[PDB]
Amino acid sequence: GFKQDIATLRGDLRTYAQDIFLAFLNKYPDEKRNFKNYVGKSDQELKSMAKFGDHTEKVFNLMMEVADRATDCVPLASDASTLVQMKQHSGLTTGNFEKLFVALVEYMRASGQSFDSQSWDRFGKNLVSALSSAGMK
Ligand code: HEM
Ligand SMILES: CC1=CC=C(C(C)C)CC1
Repeated sequence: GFKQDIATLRGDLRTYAQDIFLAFLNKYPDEKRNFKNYVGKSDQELKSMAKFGDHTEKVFNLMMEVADRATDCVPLASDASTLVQMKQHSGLTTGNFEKLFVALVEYMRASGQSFDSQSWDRFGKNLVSALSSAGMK
């Protein structure tokens, strides 16, 4: 289930984080507008760039904490506020988070592995709901 999936992803997080974020950026290429250091790069090139691996690993470090602290895939209101209020998320709307979770569920469904992709799809929706109620546009 979801709790075990948090453990699996944490067991190889740097790699999962890169592969999932790359799936997100390739699936929705316009989402690179938020990450202009990443334009005109292959996946292998991005995996060589220090802030791509650093920032992506910190994104998924926090995403796993939020997941871990959820009840029935519903994140804490304090976690949604933190995500809204972050200055690096000034630009952002719930559409950006929706697309990130579409890509994460698709990755999970295409993997050889017994991830609970239904739980992750609900977590994504529930997180977008929470981000809306915390005041993200
Ligand atoms: C649950 C989902 C997400 C979590 C947990 C999260 C978390 C974080 C964290 C921890 C950082 C700081 C990274 C660092 O500087 O070391 C960060 C930065 C940032 N995040 Fe998010 N984030 C999420 C979703 C998104 C989405 C969907 C977007 C845009 C589509 C986004 C855009 C950014 C940007 C632009 C930065 C700063 C520039 C950069 O790090 O490249 N985030 N995020
Ligand atoms: C904060 C942040 C999120 C995502 C990335 C890519 C490299 C995954 C870097 C910046």
